[PDB]
Amino acid sequence: ELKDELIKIASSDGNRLMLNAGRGNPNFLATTPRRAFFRLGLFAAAESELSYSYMTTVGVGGLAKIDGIEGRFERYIAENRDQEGVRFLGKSLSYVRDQLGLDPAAFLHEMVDGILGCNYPVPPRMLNISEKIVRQYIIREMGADAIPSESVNLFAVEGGTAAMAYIFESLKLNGLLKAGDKVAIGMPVFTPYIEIPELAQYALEEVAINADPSLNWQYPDSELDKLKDPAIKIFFCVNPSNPPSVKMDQRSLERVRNIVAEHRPDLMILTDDVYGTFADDFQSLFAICPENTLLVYSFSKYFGATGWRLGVVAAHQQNVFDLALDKLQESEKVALDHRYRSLLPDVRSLKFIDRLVADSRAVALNHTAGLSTPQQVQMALFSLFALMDEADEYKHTLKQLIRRRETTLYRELGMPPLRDENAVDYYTLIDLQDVTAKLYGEAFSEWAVKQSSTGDMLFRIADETGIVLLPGAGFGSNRPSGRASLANLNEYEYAAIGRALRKMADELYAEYSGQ
Amino acid sequence: ELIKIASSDGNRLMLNAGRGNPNFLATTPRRAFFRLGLFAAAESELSYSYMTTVGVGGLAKIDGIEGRFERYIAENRDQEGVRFLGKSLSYVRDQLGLDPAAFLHEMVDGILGCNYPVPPRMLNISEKIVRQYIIREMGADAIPSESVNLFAVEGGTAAMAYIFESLKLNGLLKAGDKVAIGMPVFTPYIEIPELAQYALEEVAINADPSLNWQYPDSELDKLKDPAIKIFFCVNPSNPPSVKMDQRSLERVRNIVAEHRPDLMILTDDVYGTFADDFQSLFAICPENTLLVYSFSKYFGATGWRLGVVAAHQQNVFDLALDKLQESEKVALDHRYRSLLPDVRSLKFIDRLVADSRAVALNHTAGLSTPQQVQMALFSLFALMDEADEYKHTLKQLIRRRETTLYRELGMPPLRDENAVDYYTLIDLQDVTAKLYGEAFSEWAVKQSSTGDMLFRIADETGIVLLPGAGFGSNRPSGRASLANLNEYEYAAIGRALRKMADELYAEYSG
Amino acid sequence: SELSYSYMTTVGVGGLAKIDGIEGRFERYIAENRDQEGVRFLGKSLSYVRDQLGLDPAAFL
Amino acid sequence: SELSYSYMTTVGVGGLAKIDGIEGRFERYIAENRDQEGVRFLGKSLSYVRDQLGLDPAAFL
Amino acid sequence: HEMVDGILGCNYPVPPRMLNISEKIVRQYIIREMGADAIPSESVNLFAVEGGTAAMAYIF
Amino acid sequence: SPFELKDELIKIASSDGNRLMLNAGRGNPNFLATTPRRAFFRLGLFAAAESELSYSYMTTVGVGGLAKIDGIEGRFERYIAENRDQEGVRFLGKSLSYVRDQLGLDPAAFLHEMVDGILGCNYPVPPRMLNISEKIVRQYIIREMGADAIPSESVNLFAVEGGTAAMAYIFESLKLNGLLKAGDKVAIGMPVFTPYIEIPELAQYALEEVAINADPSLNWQYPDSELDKLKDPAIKIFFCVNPSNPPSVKMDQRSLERVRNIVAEHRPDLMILTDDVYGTFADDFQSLFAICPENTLLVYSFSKYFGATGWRLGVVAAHQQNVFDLALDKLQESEKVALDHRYRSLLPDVRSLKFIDRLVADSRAVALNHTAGLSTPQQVQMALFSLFALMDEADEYKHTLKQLIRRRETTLYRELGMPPLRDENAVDYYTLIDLQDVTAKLYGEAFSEWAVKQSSTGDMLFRIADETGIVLLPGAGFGSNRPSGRASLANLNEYEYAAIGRALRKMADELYAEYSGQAQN
Ligand SMILES: *Cc1c(COP(=O)(O)O)cnc(C)c1O
Ligand SMILES: *Cc1c(COP(=O)(O)O)cnc(C)c1O
Ligand SMILES: *Cc1c(COP(=O)(O)O)cnc(C)c1O
Ligand SMILES: *Cc1c(COP(=O)(O)O)cnc(C)c1O
Repeated sequence: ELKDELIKIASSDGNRLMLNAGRGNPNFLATTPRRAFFRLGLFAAAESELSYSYMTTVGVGGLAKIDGIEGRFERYIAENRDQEGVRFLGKSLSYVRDQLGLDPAAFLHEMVDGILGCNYPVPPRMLNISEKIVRQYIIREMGADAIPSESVNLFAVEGGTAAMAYIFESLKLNGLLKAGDKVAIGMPVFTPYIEIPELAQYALEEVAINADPSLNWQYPDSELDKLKDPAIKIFFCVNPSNPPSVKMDQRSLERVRNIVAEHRPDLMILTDDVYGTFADDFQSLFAICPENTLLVYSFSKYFGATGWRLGVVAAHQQNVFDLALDKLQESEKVALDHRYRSLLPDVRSLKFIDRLVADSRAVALNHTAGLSTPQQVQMALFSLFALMDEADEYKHTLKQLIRRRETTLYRELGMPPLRDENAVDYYTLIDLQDVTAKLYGEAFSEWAVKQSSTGDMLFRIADETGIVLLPGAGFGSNRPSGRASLANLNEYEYAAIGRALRKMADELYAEYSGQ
Repeated sequence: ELIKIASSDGNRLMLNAGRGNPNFLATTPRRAFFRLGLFAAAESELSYSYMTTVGVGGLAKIDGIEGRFERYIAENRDQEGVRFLGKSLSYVRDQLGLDPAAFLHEMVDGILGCNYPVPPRMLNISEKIVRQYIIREMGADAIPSESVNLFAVEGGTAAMAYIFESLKLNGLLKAGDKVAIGMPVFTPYIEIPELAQYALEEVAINADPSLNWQYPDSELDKLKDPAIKIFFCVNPSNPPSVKMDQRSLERVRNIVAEHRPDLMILTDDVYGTFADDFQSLFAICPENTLLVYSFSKYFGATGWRLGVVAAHQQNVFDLALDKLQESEKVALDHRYRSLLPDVRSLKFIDRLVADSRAVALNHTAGLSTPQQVQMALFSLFALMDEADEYKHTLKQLIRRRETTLYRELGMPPLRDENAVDYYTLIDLQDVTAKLYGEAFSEWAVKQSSTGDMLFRIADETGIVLLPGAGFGSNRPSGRASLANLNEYEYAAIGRALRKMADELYAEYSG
Repeated sequence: SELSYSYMTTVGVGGLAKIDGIEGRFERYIAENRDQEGVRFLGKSLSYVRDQLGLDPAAFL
Repeated sequence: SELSYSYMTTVGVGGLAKIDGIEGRFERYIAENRDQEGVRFLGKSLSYVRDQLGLDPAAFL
Repeated sequence: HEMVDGILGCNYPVPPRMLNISEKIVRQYIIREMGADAIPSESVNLFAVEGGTAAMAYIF
Repeated sequence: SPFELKDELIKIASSDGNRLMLNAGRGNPNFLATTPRRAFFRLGLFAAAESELSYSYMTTVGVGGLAKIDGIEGRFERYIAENRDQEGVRFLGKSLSYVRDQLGLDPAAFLHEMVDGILGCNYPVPPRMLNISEKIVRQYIIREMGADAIPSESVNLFAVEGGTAAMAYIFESLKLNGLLKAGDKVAIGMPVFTPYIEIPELAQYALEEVAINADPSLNWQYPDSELDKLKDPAIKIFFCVNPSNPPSVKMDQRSLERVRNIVAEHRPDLMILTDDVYGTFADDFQSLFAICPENTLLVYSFSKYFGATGWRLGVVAAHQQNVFDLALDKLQESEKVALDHRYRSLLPDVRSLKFIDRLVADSRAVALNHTAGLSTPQQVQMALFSLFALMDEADEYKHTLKQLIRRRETTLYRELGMPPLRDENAVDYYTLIDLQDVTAKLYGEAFSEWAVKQSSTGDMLFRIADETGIVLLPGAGFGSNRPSGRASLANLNEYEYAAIGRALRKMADELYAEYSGQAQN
């Protein structure tokens, strides 16, 4: 509720994004894979222009010809060696042809025809080579070191935002989730993911799997164990988490692996892993229980591409969603036979991830559904950018940047809180007791806590810096605390938040020092 | 049989979705996009404060943007795209009178795709630009630009998908309801409404071939039935490919203003610009019409997935909304509770957006900012081409293609002011009549069959035409698109069709 | 002038020079052309008018 | 400095640089020389001074 | 190749009546400007000659 | 069969690289150092201009004279200034400074050797190795062998055409100088590739090989007991490839110190002949040449590390004071007189002719010694590869290559339980794919053991050669009883490694399937 008055004191689209959707829009962006996208376009347009047969000054192209594409492409690569984006395009060619072993002419054609976006995505679910390019990036950054590439299929959608909207709808229409079914949600999570299941169109009952502060926001075993209840149809999780911003740990990952393995082989897991790369040796639920999990991976935060709206829905070639589909009643299966009659002859063989594509645009419009070709191409380039960066220079650069900002934030707050291996810190929690105790001791700590309120703290900082933090969610109001993103502000702004919260601390301390 | 005889991507798009994919595309606004981006990138690289070789950037600053943008333009006068961007700044700053720095930062930030679209229905300066183009091309020459709002979506495909779902959701279309579809129309549109998701009853408004595929008054009049809650139209039409004439437009404006002021119109005018002096049902009855305009066919931008849902500030979808039972009002109030305090004030165009992403994610919904920027730029291109040079170039390409197509079939059918002809109807009777007489005309039709013809043509050239539909199968006929093949391909289609005609005439002769 | 023409044409039509940002553009022009005596003169006269006469440079330009 | 000298001399004399329009002229200089190391450095230092330290960009330049 | 070999003038014209692709390119132009929108491009054969002057000489 | 499976294997899969692995037991790198090569070609252009500067008549023909050393630094620096924007050129310029400022050598002299050298217009002088290239290449060598205690003036090199020509040269030389005679006992670190096994066992030499078998359960390190087998005075020469091929590991500190005592307190007359081509691929390599500089003849190749197999660049290193010369000091007057008449045309006190210089003389039938040595352009390309590794202080090139190898290792073991645990003595230019270890990782030790009996190296390599086109090196070295194959992580691309892995996982799921059926019975 303090949210309404916070926005008033401080107004900026960013601050709103944080309070309305609960995300920090990044102030950083992968430039190289973008420059290449643009250079690939200039070359693409030339390829277009080569095919227009008439004399006009108006500016019309024909479709790029696949014949002799390598030769022209290479000629392009050579004449522009001093342009950042062209060198990348070139290496990228090598990687796809040489390391992945796909057809180079076909790769070039998919990329050129794609960024011209003069053709409907085909197949609808995701372009042929891009899927294979993007899936190798996914597996890797998800920690799926054992899953064979061919066993993983992707559906390219418009951000993780379109993902959740498409999944929940498909789960309802396909009777894999009905009103009354219990949904286990790893909490805390941001509001949008609490609201969706509660909507009247879904009417699902949620079961909190609560993260524990004492465990650095890991889900204790007793908590995970709740999934044993066979009534829980699915486990909705955001990992690494937002707001806590920590990745689930080993214990937690085996815990679930076992529950699924020995008690709930039928359970559906739905995990959102956008912050994965910001973690250290991330391993996704998808990697631990691939056959039971639907992955939603967005390129949004890692590449500073929120505006691009790029994400994928990944599913194992063999999974429980299709299983649950066969376990449906003849009567339900007969009605779905009508629903997808047009997609193909044997609807009982239509895999769930293909139903996601069909359902996203009413089905009758399948052949023209799918994420835009130019969008997919930019996705394919982000993927390549990561894969070819063997030393992880880009990843390290961002992680040291989050750290520099953290260093600046707590400079006057008693340095950052101790960081362990499960830490991500895309959002960092500024707790008043912990800051005061690190500055003036645990006595003053317990007394300062009682003297203020989250709103108090937030309002004051919002008033002295214009920056509005996110109230501390996760451990019973007992604790004054806010959350900041270490990805959306610049250093002097993190200096100001911390300078302000010191002054408040020096004041809280002056009071305590005179009785 | 004839199902694989011909296999390809174009052949499948036509057979599987009644669409001809254009083999032309507007390149200046595209070259401008990529050029815009290069510049955008430099802007990003200016805000990165650390020594690196990794390839990182911050966000472009708006402060000093025009100045730096002018240097970029001055520096590259010699690149087609740069010239256009520069001209487009003047059009926006000078003719639309918008803020120049704001326009530029929206475009730079917009194409770097580094922020969520805000607002979600459509970036601000882009909507004012695109609606300016919409109004012009839809011939809505009397509507005040400000009464028109657009929702930026992923082609006509997301729109139809969005609208129907939002109409069910808000009870503006309930089961048992009647939907007047303008026929013939391609398959996907007969399907959506017959999906059990909605369960409505279709009411065909049949175009008349004797009328040159125009909707006869008796048929338009069917619309008077108050059981018809919505008129579903693709205009210009597909497969007929003609534009409703004035008599028609007018006939309907009437049925609305004098019998059905409650009627809902859903019109898809993606082919508008290929018609001669197009006027859309949204221009005739702005308060009763949801327009759906796709950029796909005209700029040859199918892969880009760019379109808009336009709605008049004051319209019947919102009026209808204020007429539901409190029962339904209270349930909607709960649905969109997270969106705003007074849910009863939420305009229907805005519910589309929210319903497009399960409501709870409305804050992050909307079309990608890079797409929207490409859209603004396609719009700017048309808008700045006062002489319609582009339009003419395409219109003559279509005709050129038609001439080559019919060279050996009696020459293309008589043109009409309502002809668009993005799809052309190759009728067997009319072609043998022009070639050998009314007498052979009649014998030949009875002699052959639509499947038979499509085969001879397919088996011989590999292209498979759409079966001529819309007038009692007694007429063997097929439709080809004059937009997706090069001349020698149409030459082959006709060569094979005349080969057939000859053999049937050899017979008659005997 | 051509900077203010808003339409697409090959005929050769310009619009009215805008004062806004004129210094920056003129200054860019002077730099890009330091080897043409005419430009070396335009730049110094901008200094005279603004620096010695105390007048307004954007107006002068 | 040369932009601040008002008279025609061939002796090489300049005047005090002006703080007006300075970010813009500096930005043309940078873009105009991205291939000269020291220069890319200068560009980034402005961002560092303007973006991370939050100090006045034109006063800095 | 027909145009590169041809502008070099290094081979005798083959076939003698007229080069292959030029004949096809030229007849397309001849049917357009002579207004023969009913005649199929492949029903027309051309004999490349040195101006109308050469044309009449040969024909008579 | 070992010598029969090889021939049939060569059939199922033909590819130049596959044959190389089978016919030479070598893995030809698909990576190569470009900066030193561009540096080279561009020095070539500078040098051609330096040559044209000296031709005195008019022509269009394209003739040039010898390059003049006078004023060469000025011109070189002009050339360099005028080309800062080309990669190799930047490189060239710094190397001049490395040679000048860090090695303290004469710059005009350095440049002239490089210019004159790459033009190949003079006979190598001295034949053994060009003066400055020798002092450069040895700095590289000393560093990369971990010979961190051996003053440089003490090491000499003989530029030869790869470690392939170094061996042919060294065995014949040992023979002709009587340091190695028929039936002499030559000890060989094992396992080792077939070539180094056939040579000493040739009728020309007829020596007796004494296996110094490596121990699988020891990660292929040689156990004290096997090493100690060198105290036998009947053993005249310890022949060894380190880091090993195919075990692909470097002898640890223990094994190195072992041999150290064996030479100080028991065998000071022992002759060590070590091939250390894969040294740079190991973590902190130290060569036996580092450990016993005067008992060793180091044969170092530039092929694998720089991706120069086709350049054929190699050096033979020997300490000034070494046991090959002592041994020639100890020959009977009788034999020394026979030598005096072989190397007479070379020098007056043929008894002073050092062994390493006999290496040169011998290679070209003595009479031709003044026109012997590696080609000047090759020695120059050799000096440029050396400068390159020496100037790269952070070892980026080396890290890049190690990381490439590890990447290929991960792609390969992806469906096999991950690569086996690495050591500190691990090089892995070649990696061992052991069916017992894989099956054990995937399905446990119980299965592991049943598998090893159910299969064969023959079985394994054929499934893989069939399914992927890749033919592996039969796993050699243990109580055979272990189906296993070797691959090089240096001669294929990722998707091929994945192909190999995929094939093997299939094979183990298949065995496990049979094993599962049987157990549940
Ligand atoms: C920021 C964020 C995303 C991004 O979603 P996109 O719609 O792909 O931009 C997804 N989930 C969570 C938990 C986030 O914090
Ligand atoms: C070609 C076409 C469109 C465009 O489809 P998008 O989803 O916008 O690509 C729309 N409607 C009809 C009737 C068409 O034939
Ligand atoms: C000018 C003219 C020509 C041209 O003759 P060429 O021989 O082809 O130059 C032909 N016919 C007529 C009647 C003319 O007036
Ligand atoms: C590859 C290899 C060589 C290199 O031989 P060169 O003739 O120098 O190319 C030498 N020894 C072994 C152990 C090898 O594996």
